Amino acid sequence: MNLYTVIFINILLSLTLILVAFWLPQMNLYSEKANPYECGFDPTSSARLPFSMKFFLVAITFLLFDLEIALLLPLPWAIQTIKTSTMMIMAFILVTILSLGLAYEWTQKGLEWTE
Amino acid sequence: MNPITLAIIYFTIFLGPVITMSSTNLMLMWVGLEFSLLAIIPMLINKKNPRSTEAATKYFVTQATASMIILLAIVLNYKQLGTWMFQQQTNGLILNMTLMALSMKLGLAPFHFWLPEVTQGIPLHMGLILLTWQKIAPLSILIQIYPLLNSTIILMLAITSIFMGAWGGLNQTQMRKIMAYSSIAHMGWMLAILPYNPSLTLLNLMIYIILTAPMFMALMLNNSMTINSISLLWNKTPAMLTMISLMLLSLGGLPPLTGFLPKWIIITELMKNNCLIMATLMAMMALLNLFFYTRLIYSTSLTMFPTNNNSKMMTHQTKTKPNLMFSTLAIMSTMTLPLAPQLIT
Amino acid sequence: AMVKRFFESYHEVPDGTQCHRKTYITTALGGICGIIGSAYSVSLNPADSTLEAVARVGRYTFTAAAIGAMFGLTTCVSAQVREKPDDPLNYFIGGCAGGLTLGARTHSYGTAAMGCVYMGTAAALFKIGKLEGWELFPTPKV
Amino acid sequence: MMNGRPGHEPLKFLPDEARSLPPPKLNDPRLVYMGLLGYCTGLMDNMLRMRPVMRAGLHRQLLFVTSFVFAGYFYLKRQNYLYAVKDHDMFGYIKLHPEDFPEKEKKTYAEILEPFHPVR
Amino acid sequence: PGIVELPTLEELKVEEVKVSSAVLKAAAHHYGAQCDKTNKEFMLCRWEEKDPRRCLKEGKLVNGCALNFFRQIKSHCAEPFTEYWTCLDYSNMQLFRHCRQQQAKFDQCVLDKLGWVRPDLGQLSKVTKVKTDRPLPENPYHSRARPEPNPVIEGDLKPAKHGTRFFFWTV
Amino acid sequence: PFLDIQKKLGISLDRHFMFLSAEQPYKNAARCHAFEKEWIECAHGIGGTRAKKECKIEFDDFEECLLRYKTMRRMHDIKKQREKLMKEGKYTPPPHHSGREEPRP
Amino acid sequence: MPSTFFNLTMAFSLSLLGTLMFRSHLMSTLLCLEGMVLSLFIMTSVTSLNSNSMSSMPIPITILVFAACEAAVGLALLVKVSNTYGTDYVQNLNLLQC
Amino acid sequence: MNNYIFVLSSLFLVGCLGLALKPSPIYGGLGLIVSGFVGCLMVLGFGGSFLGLMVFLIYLGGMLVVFGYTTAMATEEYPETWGSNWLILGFLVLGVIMEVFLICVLNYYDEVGVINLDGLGDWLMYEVDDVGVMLEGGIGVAAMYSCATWMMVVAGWSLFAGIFIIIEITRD
Ligand SMILES: CCCCCCCCCCCCO[C@@H]1O[C@H](CO)[C@@H](O[C@H]2O[C@H](CO)[C@@H](O)[C@H](O)[C@H]2O)[C@H](O)[C@H]1O
Ligand SMILES: CCCCCCCCCCCCO[C@@H]1O[C@H](CO)[C@@H](O[C@H]2O[C@H](CO)[C@@H](O)[C@H](O)[C@H]2O)[C@H](O)[C@H]1O
Ligand SMILES: CCCCCCCCCCCCO[C@@H]1O[C@H](CO)[C@@H](O[C@H]2O[C@H](CO)[C@@H](O)[C@H](O)[C@H]2O)[C@H](O)[C@H]1O
Ligand SMILES: CCCCCCCCCCCCO[C@@H]1O[C@H](CO)[C@@H](O[C@H]2O[C@H](CO)[C@@H](O)[C@H](O)[C@H]2O)[C@H](O)[C@H]1O
Ligand SMILES: CCCCCCCCCCCCO[C@@H]1O[C@H](CO)[C@@H](O[C@H]2O[C@H](CO)[C@@H](O)[C@H](O)[C@H]2O)[C@H](O)[C@H]1O
Ligand SMILES: CCCCCCCCCCCCO[C@@H]1O[C@H](CO)[C@@H](O[C@H]2O[C@H](CO)[C@@H](O)[C@H](O)[C@H]2O)[C@H](O)[C@H]1O
Ligand SMILES: CCCCCCCCCCCCO[C@@H]1O[C@H](CO)[C@@H](O[C@H]2O[C@H](CO)[C@@H](O)[C@H](O)[C@H]2O)[C@H](O)[C@H]1O
Ligand SMILES: CCCCCCCCCCCCO[C@@H]1O[C@H](CO)[C@@H](O[C@H]2O[C@H](CO)[C@@H](O)[C@H](O)[C@H]2O)[C@H](O)[C@H]1O
Repeated sequence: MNLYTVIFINILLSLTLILVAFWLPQMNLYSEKANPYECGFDPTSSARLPFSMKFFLVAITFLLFDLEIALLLPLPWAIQTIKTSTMMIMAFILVTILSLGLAYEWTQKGLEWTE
Repeated sequence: MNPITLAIIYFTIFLGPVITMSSTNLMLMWVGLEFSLLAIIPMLINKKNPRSTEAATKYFVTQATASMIILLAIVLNYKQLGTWMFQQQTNGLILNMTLMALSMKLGLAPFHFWLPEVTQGIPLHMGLILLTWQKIAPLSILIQIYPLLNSTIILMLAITSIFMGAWGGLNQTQMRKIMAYSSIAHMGWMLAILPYNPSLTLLNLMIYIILTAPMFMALMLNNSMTINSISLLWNKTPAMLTMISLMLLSLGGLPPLTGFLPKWIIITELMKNNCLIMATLMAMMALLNLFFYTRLIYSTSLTMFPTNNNSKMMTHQTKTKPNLMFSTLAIMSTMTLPLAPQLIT
Repeated sequence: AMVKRFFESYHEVPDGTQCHRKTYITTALGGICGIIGSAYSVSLNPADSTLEAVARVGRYTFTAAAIGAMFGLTTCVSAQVREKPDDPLNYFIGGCAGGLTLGARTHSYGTAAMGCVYMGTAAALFKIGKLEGWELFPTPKV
Repeated sequence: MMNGRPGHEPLKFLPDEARSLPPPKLNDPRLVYMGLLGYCTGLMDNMLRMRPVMRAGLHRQLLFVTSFVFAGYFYLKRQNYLYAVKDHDMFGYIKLHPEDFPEKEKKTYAEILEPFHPVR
Repeated sequence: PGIVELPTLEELKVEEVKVSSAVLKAAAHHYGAQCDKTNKEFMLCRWEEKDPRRCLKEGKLVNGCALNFFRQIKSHCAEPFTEYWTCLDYSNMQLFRHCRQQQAKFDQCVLDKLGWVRPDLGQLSKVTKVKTDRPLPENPYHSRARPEPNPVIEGDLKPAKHGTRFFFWTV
Repeated sequence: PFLDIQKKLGISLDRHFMFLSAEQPYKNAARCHAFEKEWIECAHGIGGTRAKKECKIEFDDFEECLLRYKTMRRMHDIKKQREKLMKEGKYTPPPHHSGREEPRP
Repeated sequence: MPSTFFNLTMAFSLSLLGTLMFRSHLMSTLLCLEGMVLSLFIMTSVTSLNSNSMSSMPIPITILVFAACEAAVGLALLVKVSNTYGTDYVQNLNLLQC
Repeated sequence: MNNYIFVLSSLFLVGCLGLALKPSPIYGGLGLIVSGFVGCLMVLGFGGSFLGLMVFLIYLGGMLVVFGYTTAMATEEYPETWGSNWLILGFLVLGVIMEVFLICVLNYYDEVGVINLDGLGDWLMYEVDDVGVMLEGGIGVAAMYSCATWMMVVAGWSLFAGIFIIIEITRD
């Protein structure tokens, strides 16, 4: 109950500041004020057009590496096992293959951003 | 691909079905099917053109969707019975979605529409893997739960596949599309008999595979993608005309070839179970396959189509193919009906 | 469900009697086949607009329902007039009448003629199956 | 159908109880035909490689013939065993259930009245 | 479809050991040494019988043993024991390591007054054997008789009679 | 499995966590351990077809233990009959069902 | 438990319906697959907790591991589709009709 | 508090409805983040802890990659929201109405079957080992390192092979 209570208060405080910030100040809306900023000149296109991602391969590698750490985060419970040798070999093998995967991608220039 | 990539990817292609066939747990069976999907995609798209990209994408979205439905059934059964295998007490709807999703993975009609398109978009040697090695894992699952399956859904899938495999293959001029429709028709036969006698499902799978493998090797010899391309065989590799003709007639199930055996035995077993009407319909529409195979035989070995001047330069060159696996499979796929009693029991 | 029972009511009484109820049952069955076929048609061969898709769904369903009505009516009237409840010929006449209807709706004597023979033979064989206890989807026995 | 039977070893090509069966003759007609197929495979392989069909690679031809016969002999032994097991189970089941398989006392044609259908 | 038999509320009346968790933990090591025989009898009943209704008599002896143990502390060592469990009760986890000074004063008291030796590390976690007049339950799961296995077919293998018998094949 | 490699080699890659009654960490029995143990043991050695009829008692009990359809319905009936009587003013819950119990121990 | 599992199965069915009823973006469909994965994860996790089946808790994690591999391949394919056509629209992926 | 888990599973259902309607993947990505959070709460509510926090953490990472991919390869001039198209908005409202209807009707016919609105909160936790120590979900997951090592072998192989797969798919 307590965790729910404090997070609601955190939400409540943030939303109150937003309401104050939008209803206290004097406003003056006109078109030139609300147009998008681009260093004093008009944009030549939408900001909604495609924006190329040069690190796209690192990005999807990160998806796999993020499930690798998910497999590592039970380790504090796993070190309590009687089967210490089995746990240790499994953890060593898991870390080593992930290193080999990173090493391969590194030597394939998979960490280099595209030009 | 460099050697390390080939070894890892081909090993994973091999591994997935082995996991599926050896697993007691349904989750590990699903894991095996997951390995197959993931590992085969880079091979499908290896050549990297718009058609191969289309083929790999269509294959991915179909297979991943079917994999989720299979997982739903496994999870629902785990909820119902607290176990990781389907039982006699598993809810029938759970089993019917497993059958639906596996049949979509296999490309059985009416979940077939993807398969002729994907086969058309990929290299011949990948079509070979798609239509042979990749069938084994989903079929292996079905064979395990054959007493639990609904005969009504199976026969409807089976007759639909035979009908659409037949009419589908009738309109094709592309070889890769003809093989895909041949796959669908033969899967219809494999499935029809699975709930009655799963050993005859395996007999049909084996005979289909040893017919399809050398047929793909024959296409691979000159990279014949169309009827008009294969019709130049008489000028490029005439020695293959005898075995292609017999393999095509064997695929069509004409006696006294080995390919008559699966249709013959499945009819016998279906009628031991009073499945007379379906067996009649299946056998009658399977003749339509023999029609488009015959038209193919007409354009390769029984007539000689016009050739071209550049083909003379080909006759100056020596070839190093086919390997001797072609001759072994070609002979055993056509001339082994005398040994029929050793193949069914 | 009760929907299944509504279709078992076709065989509750011998042919040639209760021809009104049997005509509703076969009209309903024909309509369902038209709805299924229409669904695959519009999904796989989409129309140029929604009003054409809906127009095509109605064309298929009513045509399929008409075929089922003519088959069910003609079969029962034929058995009533000929006083032969258990004759597969009554079903052949009904299946031919259904086949003629299909040709009349699609403006084709070849479909009428080809429809009559194929649908007559299929319907006659259905009656023989009902009499001789054939199973369409037998469960495994051996 | 037989896979779950009592005393079934997993992935055993030739169970030890199969050694009570008479082995196939080495000139069994099915084994002679296997060797003939191996010979055809060798000739077809020569044809496909544009070699003299009968003359080229007699060492390759001999290996084709011997492999087919060698494999066929052991496969034939396994197939003999599976058929023998099927009969062993069928007859054994018949003995445990004599009420489902009664001996039907048949009547002579002196008592049976078959209908006569004149041909004319 | 049978009636579940429940003991009456009167059968479930006992003298409660109604002291707090810090009091129990402070005395837990001496309690385990002093009331072991009664406590191990009750736990053997529970694991053998798998039914709390079959162990009510032994459960009541557990409560009486615990009350006789705490009355010995009350009559001889009340003040050393109170100083100890009150210090132990301060910690959010009731840790032993924050009150070693008060534990030693209590331990010395129950040693001189009552001769009670605190068990060593590892001793209370041992599996021990206990003697009981209670019979061993014969079918604690109330399981039915297992269905009889299929009759096995015996004899030596013979060849298939007339070979495979597959249509027209002779062998 | 389709290929019984694990049985042939006498290993266990996935045979030993197949059902509720299997080994659990720190010997924490799963729900319905005793019912699933009884159902598996009744069925052993007789095959699935016979087990469906002849172990029907064990399966129903295990099914009830795990899914608890009957337990939920029985409590729904008692609580529904109590609601009817209280509205009619014919039943008054005791003090211990109203939050004024004499807590044990 | 009863009502929670009904709602979770409905959540899977909606995600599958989303997968089966394409709009234009291939990426929107890839998100629907992740929705089915998410539903199945919770269903497996809640079942293991409700039955106190601690030996089955590895399985939900393995569901996410292979889903990550499936999602990574899906995104890798989507890069290829976008490179060919400049969008991820599925109507362009129609060359294999002939 | 007796409605707590039903409310959460009801929120989860709406999130998947929003995803199924497939607005711009920007809002699809947001829909999965909220559903992931709601899904974490449900796992927590049933006594979970590690599993709930894992799936939220994994999906937080997963949707960040999808955000990056969306801005490069799945964007249009006018990205669609749930309100932008009247047709999508109507099926959002109709879908929510059909949820209330489906739960209402199923409650009437069975009353204790799939929906048991009278008994909500009485059948969340079934059994709990009151005096236990080693019971948290992380212990169960950790069996991959000792008792279920095959599960970890296959999981590790798929991530390792995935690196080689995605490198092959993405090279030109
Ligand atoms: C290709 C990937 C390669 C990377 C993976 C390599 C993994 C190989 C690991 C080698 C190290 C194993 O190290 C091994 O540790 C275990 C405990 O963990 C030690 O084991 C020792 O302590 C344990 C307690 O833990 C005792 O029960 C055991 O009797 C004793 O041998 C072994 O003496 C040591 O050999
Ligand atoms: C295909 C099945 C049979 C083969 C089985 C698989 C084992 C193959 C063993 C030989 C593999 C060695 O293959 C070798 O891989 C390394 C990966 O580090 C590549 O090399 C890579 O790293 C080295 C670093 O100095 C550089 O060449 C470069 O950065 C990159 O290409 C080599 O270009 C390739 O030649
Ligand atoms: C149950 C009975 C079994 C019947 C067995 C069937 C036998 C095979 C029938 C298919 C015949 C193969 O097809 C036949 O191939 C041979 C080469 O081998 C061709 O042979 C001819 O043309 C080729 C070039 O095309 C020349 O190189 C060759 O010298 C010439 O004889 C025939 O023109 C063709 O018709
Ligand atoms: C236009 C000609 C068409 C030729 C095709 C064959 C036509 C014959 C089929 C229609 C005959 C009457 O319709 C047929 O009878 C009734 C309808 O109430 C149902 O009859 C059957 O129902 C179920 C099958 O689900 C059986 O278990 C039941 O024993 C039997 O009564 C069938 O579902 C329907 O097929
Ligand atoms: C017991 C016997 C009962 C007999 C009645 C049942 C049989 C029904 C036969 C239906 C015949 C098809 O119906 C017939 O189709 C032709 C096709 O040229 C169409 O005929 C009409 O339109 C077509 C083009 O649309 C023109 O080319 C033609 O000159 C004109 O007559 C009509 O639609 C109808 O005259
Ligand atoms: C051109 C298309 C037609 C192809 C013709 C196919 C071959 C000829 C079909 C003959 C029809 C078989 O006729 C049918 O046979 C079956 C199978 O024995 C038997 O029928 C019966 O079989 C068994 C009893 O043995 C019953 O359990 C079953 O329910 C019932 O159908 C009857 O004898 C007859 O109803
Ligand atoms: C997106 C958000 C969706 C919100 C969904 C709706 C949330 C509200 C849930 C309403 C469902 C029923 O919610 C509430 O259930 C409890 C059980 O816990 C019932 O419980 C109470 O009333 C019923 C009889 O009326 C009896 O069980 C008993 O007298 C008492 O426990 C409440 O009467 C009912 O109002
Ligand atoms: C072709 C690719 C595959 C080859 C690569 C994989 C090699 C295998 C490595 C994984 C080995 C797993 O090895 C397997 O471990 C489990 C525990 O996890 C052991 O399991 C053992 O302990 C468990 C603990 O609960 C008992 O319940 C079980 O009854 C017992 O067999 C198996 O006896 C052992 O066979």
